[PDB]
Formats: sequence, structure tokens, C-alpha cells
Amino acid sequence: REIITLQLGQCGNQIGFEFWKQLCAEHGISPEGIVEEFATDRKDVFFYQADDEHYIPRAVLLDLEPRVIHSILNSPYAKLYNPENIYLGNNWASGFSQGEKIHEDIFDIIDREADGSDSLEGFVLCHSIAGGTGSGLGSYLLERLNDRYPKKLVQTYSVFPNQDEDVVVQPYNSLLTLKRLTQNADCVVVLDNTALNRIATDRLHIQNPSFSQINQLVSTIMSASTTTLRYPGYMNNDLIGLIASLIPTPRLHFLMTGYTPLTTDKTTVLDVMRRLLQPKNVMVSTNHCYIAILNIIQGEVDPTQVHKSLQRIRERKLANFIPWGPASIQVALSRKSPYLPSAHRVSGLMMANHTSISSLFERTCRQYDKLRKREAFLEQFRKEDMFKDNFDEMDTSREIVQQLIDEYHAATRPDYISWG
Amino acid sequence: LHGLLLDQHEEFFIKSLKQFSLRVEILPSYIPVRVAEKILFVGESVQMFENQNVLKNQEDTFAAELHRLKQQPLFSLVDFEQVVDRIRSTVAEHLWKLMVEESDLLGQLKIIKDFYLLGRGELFQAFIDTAQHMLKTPPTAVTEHDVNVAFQQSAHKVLLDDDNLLPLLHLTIEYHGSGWAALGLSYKVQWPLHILFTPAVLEKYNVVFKYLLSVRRVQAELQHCWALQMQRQTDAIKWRLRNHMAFLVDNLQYYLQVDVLESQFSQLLHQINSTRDFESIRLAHDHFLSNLLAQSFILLKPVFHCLNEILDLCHSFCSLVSQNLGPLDERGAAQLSILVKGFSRQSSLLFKILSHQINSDLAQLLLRLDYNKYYTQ
Amino acid sequence: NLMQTLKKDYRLVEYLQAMRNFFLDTMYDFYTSIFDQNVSFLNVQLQELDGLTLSYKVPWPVDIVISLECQKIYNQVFLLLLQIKWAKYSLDVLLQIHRMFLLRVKLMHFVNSLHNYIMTRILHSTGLEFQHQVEEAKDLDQLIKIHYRYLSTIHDRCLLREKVSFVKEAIMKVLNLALMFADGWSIEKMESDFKNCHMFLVTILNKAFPHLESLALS
Repeated sequence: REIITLQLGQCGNQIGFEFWKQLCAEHGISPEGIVEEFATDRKDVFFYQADDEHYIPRAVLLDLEPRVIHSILNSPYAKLYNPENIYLGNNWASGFSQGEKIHEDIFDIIDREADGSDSLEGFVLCHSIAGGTGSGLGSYLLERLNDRYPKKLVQTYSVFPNQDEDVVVQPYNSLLTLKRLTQNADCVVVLDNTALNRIATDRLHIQNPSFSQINQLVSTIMSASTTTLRYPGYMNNDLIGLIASLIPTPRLHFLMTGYTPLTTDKTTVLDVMRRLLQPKNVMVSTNHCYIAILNIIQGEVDPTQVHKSLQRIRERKLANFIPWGPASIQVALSRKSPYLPSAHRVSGLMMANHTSISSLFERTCRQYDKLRKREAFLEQFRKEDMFKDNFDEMDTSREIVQQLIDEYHAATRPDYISWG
Repeated sequence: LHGLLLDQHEEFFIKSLKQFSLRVEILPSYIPVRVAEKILFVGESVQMFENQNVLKNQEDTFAAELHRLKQQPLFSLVDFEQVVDRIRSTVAEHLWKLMVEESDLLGQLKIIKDFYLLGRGELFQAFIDTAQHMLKTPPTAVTEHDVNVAFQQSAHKVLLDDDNLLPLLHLTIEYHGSGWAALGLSYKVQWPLHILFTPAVLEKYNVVFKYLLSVRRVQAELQHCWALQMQRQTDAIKWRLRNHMAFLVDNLQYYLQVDVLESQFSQLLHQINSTRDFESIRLAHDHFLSNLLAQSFILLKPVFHCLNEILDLCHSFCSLVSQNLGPLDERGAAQLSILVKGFSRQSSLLFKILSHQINSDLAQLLLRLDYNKYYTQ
Repeated sequence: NLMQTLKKDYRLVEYLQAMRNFFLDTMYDFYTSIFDQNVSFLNVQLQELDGLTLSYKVPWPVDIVISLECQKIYNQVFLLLLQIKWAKYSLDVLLQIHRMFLLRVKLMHFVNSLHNYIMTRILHSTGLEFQHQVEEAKDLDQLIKIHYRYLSTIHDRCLLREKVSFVKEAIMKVLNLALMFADGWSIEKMESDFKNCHMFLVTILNKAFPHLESLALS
């Protein structure tokens, strides 16, 4: 139905800013919100039909040590969204404690926008894992949202903290945030910063402005994932239907990101299907096997093309299977958006549940285990000591992520009547 | 050329839209049925558009031509067919112009797809959500107005506000020969398009609407139980596995239906925009209906006798699980094991049946046997 | 007029072009993948010794000129061709000492020359005359007859009609020579057999069906 998007932290407000600018350029609206003459669509998914003839998005603006949020303030896209709810770092414990002491009025801000829309489908959190500003406050707000409203969906667009990096408390912060992500979320969309960094340094020759270009990538992915909700189809006009097939069980709810053009700066469905199935057109970079894949395509699609393409995908076997059942790559067709640039006219994206993300999890667990065994990299942060003098939450998070790795490896098995 | 006759208890091999038909017996054996149908088409068409418009006036020229045929003996089919088809072409272009233009057919096809065939996902999903208790309750006369005004409120709720051809839509909960069982949708038809939409085509549309709405209804509530429990035992995690497991094959069923709707509707619309013949539009509707009736597989009883069960098992599971979020050792396990085994049975049976051989049916198998758990069956 | 509107719609030449292309470049690749079984496996490889399924339907106005028992003959020549291509690819996949390679030439030349004969001197010479005959047939009746007298002479030249106990068996046993040499890569005891069966073929073929002498002197 209707989605209320939450943005917090400098990185989260950055990706929310670029996503809102992307949807402003995509739909027929000005940066003030002035209606265009070209706009089967919907403008009520992220947008309220708001009360000065601007389709003002329902966005929660949160700031914590604002630097780039000031630049968001003096901007032409501050006439698109500002319901005036801006209310005030480098650690998970600091952001968690600061979010703890002021949960009341920001929950009232959440309540205001929850009363704002007529219907609700989910809460999409613009979040950065171990980003400092987003960290801690994001995990605490995740606890507040999932506890306060058990009837709705929680989505968290997340990065994986590896940017070729100094912060040595970052494995502890990412471990605690990942504990919150596994326990207090219905679905998590995870990307790798190093993968998008490699793709960006590949397609161009940029080295310094990597942040802004990564923002372009995640905003394009976020628009592409909700195109089937924003444009009326037949299925996944609600979030829970797209969330349902990829997630077989409440512990494996972490989804890989794919999108078959890495380019927007002739083509058929058959070629982009075989181009999608390689792990180097995946923007997230023993037996490793997908649980379930779902692909959504948008373009000038001949309906016979998806049919024989799926034929070729079967008898080639270029996708990793699921042992305990059928749960396979599903072909979904969506409408080509108005006022999008005419490159890669047939363009598809995929969301997939893969066991290969367990490797990235255990790598970060190994980094945490190294710094935890050495006992020289807690740095004695005062909020970390005052929050937990015994630091048993790190042990609990380690246990939870170990159970997560075991359940991943158990889902890898042909028997998943053996658990972890 | 008028639709008037002067017979006194006799026949001239013909028996608005009143007492017009041809019988094979009274028609002579050396005149074929082919030219006779063209004659009958001319008479019926001219009779239809002549009144209530208060039309063509080439009647005298055509009559002089026929009269010239009467003067010159005797019978030879080639002259007769030439003059009858010369009337037929002008009549057909006239009749086509009237029906397609004075009332638009294109908007009708758009509305019929948008509602009978579930072309508005958000409207129909909000309608399922809002009118839940209304459609759940057993049939009575006065619930039909409630579900109609809720269905109109959702149309305004998505922010597509439009008067005219939305009030022509109704939800008909009949009574005296759960409210979902007697649920229907209806649509009104104008006078030029009146002959095109006869009770049969809309009768089939209603059944398609019921099938698609049943699976769309099943999907959301299975998922609500699943997400409710996900947000929170061995019994617990088994149910979420099972929720997903049923949702899969059910979603694939609805997707095969999505495939046939796109592929056949493109042909229908494209044929309508590219023709100036009245008969070809009738034939386009014929092809559309026959293909759709085949692809639902309602013609064959066993696969139908299985898809009913696919909806049924999810209904029972959703009602049982929602009572207690905590574990059910109150004969929850007894139904849970039967549910997963019977889902295996029914999904395997429909998989076997889906295994002439239309293409779309054929590669619908080729999703799940990518990932090989019906390669083991 | 009837023959003209049979070559402007329902073109018999189109089905003819497809026919003799569904045996003999593309169908080489298909069968060489099978070198490295099952009847449903073949369907899915196809849609991507002897063997495969060869079938396509003819529309009814050309189904009264192309018989159902004409398809069986298409399959017969397909089978014979597949055995030669199998023997050729078994002898052309291999990467003692350098001595194995003389045994390679000693057999590979023989099957290659035979392949050149079977295609060019029969299936393309007789095909090239046959096309120039059918493009001047303006009758329903003669069109069947020239076709049957095209198959029944290629079926004679590539002999299958009778004396398959004096011609066919030699080709069958040199197919097993392909297997025996395929395994080894004893070796000397293979050309002792090859020189025996080659001379047996020549000493049988020396009396002549008459077209067989065109290889018995090569």
C-alpha cells in the first residue's frame, strides 16, 4: 500500500536525499512538487498527496552532527519534502544512548506520519552499518519500531562495512547492529561497499568522489526495487509479496542485490538473463547455493522472450539451486518508467537469498574475534563502558551471529530438519 | 435496403433484430448459403442503424442495379454476388464506423481488463483489506451496497478520482439462489455496442474475476500470519517454512495466469485498432475467449479439482495459526503434518497434469525443476 | 496455375530445403555434444553411432505430394550419415610415441574419402539434377514420381535395398575399428585387421550398386 521512508545519519540522509531526488526526476513533479502534464502509475506509495499541490513524501528527517544535512537544507529538494520534524555520532554506543534518552518525541514524529497516511505497508530505513552517525541510533530505533508496531513490515537498506579502510571499534559496532538486524527486522537488503567501489572504479576512473557515485547506485536500485509497487502490476504491489518468496524462514532474511545493466551513462531478455546470473554482475561481491532468486524486468519485453529465456536458464543450470525444496528465480515484468534515459531498453534487476553472504558475515566475525582476543581495540569508549560494564551484549551478539551462520550452513544442507 | 417485407403467409427464403434468420431448406439449392448470409447481414444492419439515429441513401442506386438484374434473365451467381457484396462493403464500413466511434470500444476494453481481470493491484488489494468482514459474512441482500461503496472509496483512495464509467461498475452479492461464494461484478453496455456484448462474454468474465480474486485473497492473509509470527519453538519455525512453501506454488499459479492475460490481450487490442471490418472484431473476441477458457484449465476437471484444494489448504492453515502466536499442542501438529503432506500431493498432481502442448504450460514446469525437487519425483 | 500458387504459398521447396538440412555444420555440433542415453535428454539438447529423432509435419496440400512413408526414408539416410560422422569425430578428437598417429592417418583417410563420396557424388549430384527437374513440373502427378525416383536412386547408390550382408557389414565392422582405436592412445594388431577388411571390401566390390567401383579404385 503506502510506504513511509525513514532516513537517519549522514550516510542515510545522503542516500535518502539522492533517492528522493531520483523519484522527483522520475515522476512528473518539480523540486517544489509542481504537477507535470505526463503524470498506469501510482503517486501514493512514497508520496502523500499533500496539501499545497506538492506530492510531499512522507520522510522522517533525523540529524546527528549534521554537515551534509545542512546542504540538504538549502536545496531545491527541500521544497519537495519538509514536514518540519528535524530533531537532533562516531560510535554505536553514543548513538544508541542518544537515541535512548529522546525516544519519546521522535516516536511522536513517527506517530504523526503514521497518522498522516491512510494505509501503511512498511517502514524502509535508510541506514548505514557502522557509519558512526547511523549506527546505534539506527539499531535502537529498529528496536523501537519492531516492538511498537508488530503488524507492519520493517525494511533496512544496509551497506556492508568494508571500504578498504582509522576505526577499530567498527567490528564491535557492526556486530551489535547485526544482532539487532537479525532479531528486530523482517527483511534486510544488504550491499557491499567494496563491491560498489570496484564497480565504480571499473566503469569510470574515479577514485575520490566514490561516495556520491555509490549514492547514485543505491538510489537507482531502490527505485528499481519499488517500481513494481509504484506502478500497478499484478503482484508485488505490496511489499510482503516480494518479501515472501525470497525469505523461507525468519532467520534467513538477508537479500543480495543484482541489476543487469551496470550502465545507464538491441537487447533482449535472454541475454540479460544470462548476463544477470554471473556473480560479477552482482553488486554484492565449499558449496554455496541460493535459497531463492527473484528477478524483475522492465522494458519493451516480448512475452515469448521470458519463456524461452527461462527454458535456457533451466537446461544450462547457470543459477545455484535450493536442496530442500523448489524455490527458484521468478520472472516478473514491470512497466518502463516515464522520463528515464533510453539506454538498456530491456533492463532487469534481481533480489536473491544466497548463502554466500555467510562468508562475509564470518569474515567480519573473524575480524571481531581477532580484535576481541587481542583486547586492545575497544579503545575504552566511555559510552561503551557505561552502556555495558560487563560487555555481555558482545557475547550475546556473537552467539546470535553464530546461530545465524549455523542456520545458514544448515540451509545449505539437503536436510533442513537439522537446525542451528 | 429497408428491412420491410410484404408477404402474405408466404416465404422469400428469409423468415430491430426481429424475425430475421435464414433456414437452409427454403433457400434454393443452386443459390449458396454464402451469398445468402451477405444478404441477411445487409438487411439486419440497415434495419439497426436506420432508426434511433433517424441512414444511408444509396438505396435507389442499388435498387436500380437489382432491378436491372431482374430485367435480364436468368440466374448466374457471379452478377448476384457482385451486387450483394457491393452493398455489403458500404454497409460494413458504415456499421463499423457507427459502433466504434459513437461509443468507444477502446475505453471499454481498458475498464474490463482493469476490473474483471484485476488490472488494479492497489485498488483490489485495498478492497480485500478494507471490506474483509463484509465479504466474509454469509450472503444477504444489504451487504452488496456496503461492498460497493467500499470498492468506490478505494478507487478514490489511490488518488485516481474520476466520475463516469466508474458508477457503471457494481459488486453484486446475490441472495436466495460466506459472502465470497455469491460475489460477482457487473458492467453496463451502450446501444451501439449492445450487440457486441451479449450475456455469454460477460458471463465468462465473472468466472475469471472469481478465480483471480480467490488466489489474490489467499496470498495476503497467509502472509499476514507469516509476518506476524516472523516479527517475534520448533513448532514456530516449521510454520514459517510452511507459509513460504505454500506461497511459492500459489504465486506461480497466478503468474501463469498473468502470462496468458498479457499475451492474448495484446493480440485483441492490436487487431481492433488495425481493422475496418465488423466481422473480424467478432472473431477477435471469439479467439480471446476460447484461449482464455483453455488456459484457466477449468475445462479439464482433475487440475481444477486440485487448484481448489490449493486455495483451501491455505484457508484452513490461516484460520488455525492466527488464534495463538505461541505454540499449538492443541492438535495443531495433527493438521500441520497433514497440511504439508497434502500440499506435496496436490502440488505434485498439478505439476504432473501441467507436464498439442501449448508453450506457456510447458515452461511453467521449468521454474521449479531448475532447482530440481521435482526431478526427484 | 495450381503449381504456381503452391510455390507462392505452402512452398514445397521450403520444406525440401529444411529436410536435407536436418541431416548434414549444425547437426554436426549437436551430435558431437552427445559424444561426451535418454530420449528426453535429446529433446532439450535439440531445442538448444546412429540415433536421433527426425520429424516435422507437412501441410495437407503438400502432404498429398509428400507421403508418410517418405519420412522413414529421410530417417534412413540420416542414420547412415550419423554413423560416418560419429566415426569421423572419434578419429578426430585425439590430441606409443608418434607411432599412434600413423594409425590415425591409416584409418582417418579412409573414412574421410568415404564421407566425401557419400555426400558429393550421390547426395549433391543427384540432388542438383533433381531440382532442375522439379522446377519444370506443372502437374500434381509427376511431382510424386520424380521424388520417388529421386529417393529410390539415392537409396540404391547409397545402398540399403539388398546386399546389406556384403556391403553394410564392412562399414559396421570398421565402426568398431573406430572404437578400438579410440580406446588406445596391440596397437600393431589393429592395422593387421584393417588391411584385412579393406582388401575384403575391395575383393567383394570388384565384381560391380554399379557406382561402388568409383571408390574401389581410389
